[PDB]
Amino acid sequence: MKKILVISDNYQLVSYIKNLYLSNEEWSKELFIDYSYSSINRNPQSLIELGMTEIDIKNKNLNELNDYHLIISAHCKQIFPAHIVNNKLCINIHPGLNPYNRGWFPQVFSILNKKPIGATIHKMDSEVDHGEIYCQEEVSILSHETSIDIYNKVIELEKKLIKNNLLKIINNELQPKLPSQEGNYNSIQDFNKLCKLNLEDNGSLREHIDLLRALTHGDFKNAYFYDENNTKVFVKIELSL
Amino acid sequence: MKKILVISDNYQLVSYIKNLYLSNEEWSKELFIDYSYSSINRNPQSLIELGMTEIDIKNKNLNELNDYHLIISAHCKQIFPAHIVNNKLCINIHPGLNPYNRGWFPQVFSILNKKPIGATIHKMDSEVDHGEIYCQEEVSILSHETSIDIYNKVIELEKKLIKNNLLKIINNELQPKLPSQEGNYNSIQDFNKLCKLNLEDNGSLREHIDLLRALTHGDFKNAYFYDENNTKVFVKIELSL
Ligand SMILES: Cc1cn([C@H]2C[C@H](O)[C@@H](COP(=O)(O)OP(=O)(O)O[C@H]3O[C@H](C)[C@@H](N)[C@H](O)[C@H]3O)O2)c(=O)[nH]c1=O
Ligand SMILES: Cc1cn([C@H]2C[C@H](O)[C@@H](COP(=O)(O)OP(=O)(O)O[C@H]3O[C@H](C)[C@@H](N)[C@H](O)[C@H]3O)O2)c(=O)[nH]c1=O
Ligand SMILES: Nc1nc2c(c(=O)[nH]1)N[C@H](CNc1ccc(C(=O)N[C@@H](CCC(=O)O)C(=O)O)cc1)CN2
Ligand SMILES: Nc1nc2c(c(=O)[nH]1)N[C@H](CNc1ccc(C(=O)N[C@@H](CCC(=O)O)C(=O)O)cc1)CN2
Ligand SMILES: [Cl-]
Repeated sequence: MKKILVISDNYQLVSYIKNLYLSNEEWSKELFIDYSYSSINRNPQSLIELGMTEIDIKNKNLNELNDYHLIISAHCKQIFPAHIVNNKLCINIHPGLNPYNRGWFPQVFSILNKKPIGATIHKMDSEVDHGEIYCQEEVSILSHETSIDIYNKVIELEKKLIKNNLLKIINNELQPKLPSQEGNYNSIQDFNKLCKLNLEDNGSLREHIDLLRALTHGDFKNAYFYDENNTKVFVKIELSL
Repeated sequence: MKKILVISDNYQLVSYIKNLYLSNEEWSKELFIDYSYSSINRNPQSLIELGMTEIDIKNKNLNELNDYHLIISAHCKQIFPAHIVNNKLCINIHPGLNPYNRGWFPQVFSILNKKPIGATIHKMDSEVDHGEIYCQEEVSILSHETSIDIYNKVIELEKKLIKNNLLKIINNELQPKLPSQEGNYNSIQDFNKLCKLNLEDNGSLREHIDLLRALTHGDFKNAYFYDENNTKVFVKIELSL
């Protein structure tokens, strides 16, 4: 048997992994799996409801990780320090098509800059969303779709990748390969610049609809303007066939 | 006593007028009120439920209307023929500030063109939304508001104008005044042109957000574009404090 550590702050992916273990005898006869959410998760209830434990991977002593054959990050909210990724096999499930729009909310950037979007399972190195790729697949962006629409496709794709590839990766059956290039990276500040709308901006209606749809994601409060009295107004769009 | 005919295709206004009658001794003691919806109303069920009768005022024979002291239009879907307005006292309750943005959906156009918006009770002549004005009041348009937001304010003000003035008009206690200018009439085709978005249109973000809020009104399917594959996509905006 092997011990496996999954660090996730996404209910859907951890639930999915849990369900694969309970329904697949190869998993349950071979693997022990601990699951933890990150200490910086501000709302972890739904994860605590599944019996997960908190972990702070930035302060976790290397020593306490010796048993683990490997570590999986499924939408972990923390950057793994260099010392962790360089001394333990760490594998990340990322909601973007590396190396395009690495970093924050890839589908928001892809709606705007037209680079590929998708899902990627990859080895972690000390950089973000950077290490060698085990599998990935693209998804499309249609004219009517917002962030949340594409994000939902990506999650479904991540589930597919996990189902078809995760056990092979754990069993050293799958061999990864360098990304074709360095790619591009988008930060939280970049997302924040986009959210601060400029009512004076000159552009096509197309460009403005695309900005609003990239920034439309459920109840998240993203895009805003200030009006002539300095009242803050958030803005989202709805597109329907 | 006086016989009054009310032609309305608007559940709220007709219901309000019926409520004032039921609640105000000055009304029940002085008035008999007949109520009809237009023969062209495609979904009159809610009005039929009030026991209202169908009328086609474009075909109605004038001799059949002799008993009426006056006729009130309250969001009537038909243009009254010259013969009717020139031989019966006809009064319209209009959800715009005449003479600005007369005709269709005044508040849509005011969001776009910044002309005043409001409600008006006026005498009907053979032109639309054009006769002498008994009373009217402006409402304002706030940065976060859509068509439906402003429309709701108009309807409320329509109630206040009725409550305060409609009996005075009926009893010849309030004399109307010419509109300040000829003004501008928007047609249905004008509305439909605005709905056909041009994705290549160049404008400020302001401009584009204003066009989309002018066209956002609950579940009506108004603004659309065609994508690359000629799929029709409807667009609404949400603005929120
Ligand atoms: C927080 C936030 C999120 N979103 C949208 C865009 C995101 O793609 C989507 C999901 O975000 P989420 O953070 O709630 O859920 P996850 O996609 O599970 O994100 C998690 O793993 C990611 C790979 C890390 N970068 C995140 O920090 C971490 O929270 O929601 C917004 O549109 N605005 C926001 O403020
Ligand atoms: C039909 C339609 C309406 N709307 C919005 C804008 C309108 O101000 C609002 C309500 O219009 P309505 O037709 O449902 O309801 P009312 O405001 O009662 O309008 C009625 O009296 C008016 C004086 C006439 N011009 C209309 O034909 C007649 O239906 O809803 C749209 O945004 N799109 C639409 O296609
Ligand atoms: N090692 C390493 N750690 C990783 C990944 C990796 O492939 N390599 N992949 C996943 C990436 N998830 C993220 C990426 C960035 C942040 C993040 O929170 N960035 C902060 C600050 C971090 C910093 O720069 O120090 C910011 O943008 O301000 C959080 C989770 C999880 N951790
Ligand atoms: N007499 C006359 N009739 C009226 C009003 C008026 O103050 N004067 N006031 C109300 C106006 N209601 C309308 C206005 C326009 C239409 C309409 O159907 N317009 C068409 C036709 C336009 C036209 O022929 O002028 C269009 O936009 O293309 C229907 C109900 C009720 N009827
Ligand atoms: Cl004039």
